[PDB]
Amino acid sequence: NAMLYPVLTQSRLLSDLSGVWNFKLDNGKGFEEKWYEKPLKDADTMPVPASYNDLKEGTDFRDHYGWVFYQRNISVPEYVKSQRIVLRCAAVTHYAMIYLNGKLICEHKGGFLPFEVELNDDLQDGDNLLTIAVNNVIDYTTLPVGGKAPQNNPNFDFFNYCGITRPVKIYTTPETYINDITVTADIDFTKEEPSAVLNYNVEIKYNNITCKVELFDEEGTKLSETEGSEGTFEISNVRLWQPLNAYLYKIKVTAGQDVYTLPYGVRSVRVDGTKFLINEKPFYFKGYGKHEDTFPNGRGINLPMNTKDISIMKWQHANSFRTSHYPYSEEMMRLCDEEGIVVIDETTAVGVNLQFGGGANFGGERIGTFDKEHGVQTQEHHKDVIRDLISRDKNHACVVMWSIANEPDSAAEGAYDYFKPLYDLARELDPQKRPCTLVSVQGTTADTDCSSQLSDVICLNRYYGWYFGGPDLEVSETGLRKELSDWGKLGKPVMFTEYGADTVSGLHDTTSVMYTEEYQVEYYEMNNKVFDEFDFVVGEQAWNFADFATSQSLLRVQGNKKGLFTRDRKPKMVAHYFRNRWSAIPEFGYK
Amino acid sequence: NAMLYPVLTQSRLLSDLSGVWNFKLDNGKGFEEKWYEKPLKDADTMPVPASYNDLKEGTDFRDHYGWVFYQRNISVPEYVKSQRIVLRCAAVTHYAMIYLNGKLICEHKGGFLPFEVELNDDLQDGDNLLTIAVNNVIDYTTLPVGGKAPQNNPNFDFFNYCGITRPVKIYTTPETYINDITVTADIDFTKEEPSAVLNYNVEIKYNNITCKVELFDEEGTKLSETEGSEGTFEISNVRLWQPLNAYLYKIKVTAGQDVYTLPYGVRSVRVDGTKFLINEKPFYFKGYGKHEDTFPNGRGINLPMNTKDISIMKWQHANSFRTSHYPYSEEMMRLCDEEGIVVIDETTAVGVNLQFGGGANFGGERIGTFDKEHGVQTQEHHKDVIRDLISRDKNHACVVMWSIANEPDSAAEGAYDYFKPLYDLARELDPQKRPCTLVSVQGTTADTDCSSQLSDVICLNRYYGWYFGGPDLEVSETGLRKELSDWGKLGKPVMFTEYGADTVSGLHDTTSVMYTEEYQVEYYEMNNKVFDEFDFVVGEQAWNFADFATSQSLLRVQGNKKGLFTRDRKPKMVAHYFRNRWSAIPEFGYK
Ligand SMILES: Cc1cc(Nc2ncc(Cl)c(N)n2)c(OC(C)C)cc1C1CCN([C@@H]2O[C@H](C(=O)O)[C@@H](O)[C@H](O)[C@H]2O)CC1
Ligand SMILES: Cc1cc(Nc2ncc(Cl)c(N)n2)c(OC(C)C)cc1C1CCN([C@@H]2O[C@H](C(=O)O)[C@@H](O)[C@H](O)[C@H]2O)CC1
Repeated sequence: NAMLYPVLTQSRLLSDLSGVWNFKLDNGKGFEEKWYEKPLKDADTMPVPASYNDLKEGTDFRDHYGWVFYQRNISVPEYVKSQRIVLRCAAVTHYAMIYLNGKLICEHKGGFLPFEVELNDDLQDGDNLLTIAVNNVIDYTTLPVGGKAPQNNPNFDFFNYCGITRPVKIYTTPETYINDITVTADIDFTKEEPSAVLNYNVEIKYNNITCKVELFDEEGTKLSETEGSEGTFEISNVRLWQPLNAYLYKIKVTAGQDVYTLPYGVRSVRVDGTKFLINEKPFYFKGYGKHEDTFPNGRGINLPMNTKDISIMKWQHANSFRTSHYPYSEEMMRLCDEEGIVVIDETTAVGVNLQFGGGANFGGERIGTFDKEHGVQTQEHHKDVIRDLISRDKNHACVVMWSIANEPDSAAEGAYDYFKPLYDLARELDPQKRPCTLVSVQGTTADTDCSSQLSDVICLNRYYGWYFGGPDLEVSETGLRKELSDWGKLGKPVMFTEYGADTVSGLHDTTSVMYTEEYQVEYYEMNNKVFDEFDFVVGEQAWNFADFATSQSLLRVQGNKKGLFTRDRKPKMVAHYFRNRWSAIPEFGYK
Repeated sequence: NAMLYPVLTQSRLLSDLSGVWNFKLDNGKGFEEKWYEKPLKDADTMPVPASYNDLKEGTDFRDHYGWVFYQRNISVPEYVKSQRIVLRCAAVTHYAMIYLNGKLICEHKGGFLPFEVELNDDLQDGDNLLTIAVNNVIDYTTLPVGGKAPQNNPNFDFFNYCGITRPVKIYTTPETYINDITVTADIDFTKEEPSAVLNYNVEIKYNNITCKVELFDEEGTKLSETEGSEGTFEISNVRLWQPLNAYLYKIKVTAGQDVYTLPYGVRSVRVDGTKFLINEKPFYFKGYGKHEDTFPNGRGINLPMNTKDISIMKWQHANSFRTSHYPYSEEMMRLCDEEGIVVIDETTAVGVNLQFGGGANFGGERIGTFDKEHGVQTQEHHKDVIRDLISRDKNHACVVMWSIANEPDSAAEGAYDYFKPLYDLARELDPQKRPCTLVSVQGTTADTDCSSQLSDVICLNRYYGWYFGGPDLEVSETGLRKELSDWGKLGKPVMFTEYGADTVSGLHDTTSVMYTEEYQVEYYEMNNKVFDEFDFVVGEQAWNFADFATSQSLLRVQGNKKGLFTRDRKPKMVAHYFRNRWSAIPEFGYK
């Protein structure tokens, strides 16, 4: 349930298992021949962390269907068995099965969230045979959703990168440990010098022991102390965490023979009318929808590209993005804390719409998305994911909002009844009672979108001037203004979380045509002109930040080319257009 | 002196320090204000491992001159202070100064080789302030060499990527530990089923204790045992490590309360006449000169790209490369062991030639390279580097040769006397008495090159058809045949370690011109035609494997575009040409 980011501490170690592991593709007979017990014969090499799909040649590898086997030797000195020994998987994509010496010791469904397992019982003095098996199959029971029509069929527009996506490490704790930590903030904005009070709450598991919780500022000075599993601080004249201007207090929580620190930023999130308020000021989202996508790591974690992406944002004068379409690495989340970037944390819930791909049929009847017997089997797991996500990222001052799903069939029979339990579960599990949304596919209207009722903020993905209307930007404008005007009638805040136009870097014309850099700039001029007409529009997020990989098809020119930047982060012409527009537009008070 | 690759073992831990550190650029007043004692004020973020030059925007960052400061908190639990606690720096570029709490505890000159420091004495229960400062200045006393004409002036054709290039980890050992391990092999090739005997030799530092050394095969079976600091095995019907067909025995060396394993491949390297023999067969080098260069890591380690590079080689039917122009990561070296790739391990000794850049002058007299007062001050350090390199990579069955320097002024007054001490030091420190070379700049002839005497193999970097003769490939051919014919008269083996032609991916013509993909293919046709005429040519290595970054100048179209592949590893047309040529050409017996 609870998952704190493993770091180095006086009481806990951190042994990164990253490196070149042994690796074999399953042929079917894999589990039969109990490969997890023996070391893999005729093996292959494969770095961890990383998606495996692009690190070898040939379609047989990129396009593989099913299971892969990672192996490796691990060994701990007996002098460390005094502590409890846990194996944390930052993320395995999609389904993981972890053996040790040949004995299944764990299982996890869910390809983008961490999960751990205790090792004490199964550790065997000497070198041990660690085998993690990974499965890439997606169907109507996975999140993201795999379609219908031996090969996967992603019901989503990005490539099915699989393998050990994020790092596999080992850490330890004294057998009575800190397990969760929760921290909230009530900020008093009436004062001339605003001050605030932090509510904490530590959870443990000989659980009776002293509970020290000290508070430092970013320089390192100590400022307060308190005792108890729950407690309080009264930071006066507090330094508010702000977008593009972060401040991180530190929180050293001593308890028994265990210490853990947690950066924390003080800020307030509140909707009010047509105004998305951060620290009781009216925000405007400037930014993009992103992917964890790079060459050749695939979806694998890339701490260098994370910092380079953030550099480019601060260069472009952006302030937000959205973890389309799955939670990002803990490391990227921590970085947004230090760097001051507003994030829209979003679940793996993409592809629950079921009209894509010309749809699937049953008895000559086209299935509806939320059909009880033939449609998405994903609410059980969709709920697990809301739980794991918020348990992980609850404390991140950068997360100002939750995205329950991306482009679900939210205007359909069965939709409201699928999402209500999920929103409720989100607004009840988030200690900071943060706004909740979902990203509405093209086609929905204010009248028909089950998001008009459940959502604190309306998030549209619209393509007026690309799929709908292009190349006639004038007509497309009238379309966008008409629909946008309608959404105004809800009185809620509206933002675009996705708009864009495929552009192959290099293609130009003085009089533009689709796919050229000139057309891409003109498309954003038209859209943005209309955005600026309506004071309830509180955010623009382009799709996408950068070119990224997709399953092949006629519509996809060697991937999705809707990026403002090429896949190696080099600016298309539109990147300068946006950088100039965002420069003349503030974080606060644009309305 | 001795540096074994830190791994996970029953007796030793491995705590990778990689992550986002604190980071500030020096302004001059850095050391004055003793920033290493306090935590950095107004800091910045920076992933480690990685060059910092490309991870922020603006020339002030990319082009910075001088010092940078990395900071970070480290903390060990007192229950681990029983063992000795060492901080290993895989590589800092160029000069590192390591503080702890404010007390200089280490220093290293040398930007591409590992170096460690014991922490027990300076560790202070609690969180500690680890500050590594890094310096990028190059001049006549550094390897590589920095030129003359506040900015660096690389006397080499690649970008001055600096910062913490390879990972910083922490490992431990029992206070009497294994420190080095050496292993050689005499192979008996007379038998029908060749067998061999391995000579080992362990070094330690209560040094009196038992010495167990067990031998396993790759599957994991144990095959032998022996006791003693020195000893022997008699692997019968042995499995010879071969190029593109690796086999790795494992060697578990128990000694006191310490275990360490070391993969090892059995093979023989021997020159004989005009024939470079691996396992007493006549090899032909197929491959390229490489860089540790990727976006945006710079020179920083990239285990995903390492595996992807090796995939591409096996796709192209290559078998070798050369660590131009500095030693690569230990991880890449280990990988070549498992993958079966022949490496030419090479020192940081590039830019000792001093005729580049129009040269530097003194009293109206142009300085010669090896002038005793005004020229290269680098033999002291050049010798350290030969030592560190061979102490690190001595056991790697993939290293079949040593490159002392790249394009030194080897036909000049003073040259022979500079290199003789260095070769000798190389042929005496390498337990396997492996061939030694240096890469000869254009201009040298057999008669004039001090490499004709010192070197077991002649390695030419020639550009007939690019800088010299291009665009007239016919004339250039006559030039190449004439010079090449000459080198034949030494009776030694000759190989080209560098040839190539800048090619901007995308530029084409039916009737080619320079910089097009068609010209690049034609240039290699001409060169290779002449190579194939001479049976003493035993290797072709293209320059370069992939496009890489350089200091700016008119001659460098957004970097060095001589790659067979673009900087993101995508094939230029020549890559298919080579893949087809190398397919019809074996590892052995091409002559
Ligand atoms: C092109 C299309 C059309 C329709 N409608 C429709 N199609 C064909 C015909 Cl003949 C017809 N009459 N109508 C449509 O809705 C129907 C099918 C339910 C959906 C969408 C795409 C699905 C994915 N998106 C979002 O934008 C990104 C991108 O496309 O680049 C994705 O990468 C990203 O995940 C995603 O967030 C945009 C629309
Ligand atoms: C172009 C040149 C010319 C001369 N000679 C000369 N220049 C101008 C004039 Cl007017 C003149 N009459 N003669 C020369 O030798 C003299 C200067 C000592 C050296 C070289 C380059 C130095 C670097 N190399 C190697 O190839 C790679 C690459 O160039 O791409 C590098 O990246 C790589 O490090 C390196 O291994 C090739 C030659």
